[PDB]
Amino acid sequence: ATFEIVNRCSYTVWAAASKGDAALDAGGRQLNSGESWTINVEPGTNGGKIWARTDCYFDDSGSGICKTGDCGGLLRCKRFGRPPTTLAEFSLNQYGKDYIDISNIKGFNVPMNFSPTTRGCRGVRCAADIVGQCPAKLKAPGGGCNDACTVFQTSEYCCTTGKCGPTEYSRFFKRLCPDAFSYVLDKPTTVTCPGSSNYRVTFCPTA
Repeated sequence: ATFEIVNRCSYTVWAAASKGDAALDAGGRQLNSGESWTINVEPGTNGGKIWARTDCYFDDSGSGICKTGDCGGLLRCKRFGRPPTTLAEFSLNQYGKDYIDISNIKGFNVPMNFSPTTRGCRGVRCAADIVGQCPAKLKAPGGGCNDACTVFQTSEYCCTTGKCGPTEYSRFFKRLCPDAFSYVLDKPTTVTCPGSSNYRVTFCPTA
């Protein structure tokens, strides 16, 4: 499956793609304002994620750090990134269908649109100014808006017992972005697409 990653932000971002225990395609790459990077993800990929990283510095070997979404200090991500990270999430070819969503469960750093480039389903988007409107206690000094689990580490925010409800903090993310997961047990906003669909992830979609 092809995923065209486009940076419409006025600032540079370092795209990342991983399934948690391995990179997807090259795993990561710099995207200056306006640049597009197309990656290929193997059919059947389960639990894949794509996100943007901001304010990164990498040496010649591809090692360094980013203020948001850092994945073990590597340019080419092999693991998931450090919150806050707005997440484009997908599981492909799961019993004949593709499943996609956007999640704020791990916080929000950059606005995003995640849409199919093929027929059969609709896209999802979270492009509100969550960082600007972020509740004081969730603001990340390093940049972005942290999710409450990251900040407070409680069973309720992290849904560790599998029994949690919405919270004042999750409701904030849900208010700004109704179409993205605001907490673990949020009413699903996952979209079902035809198996083997192709997609486009656009950072800063409304610009």
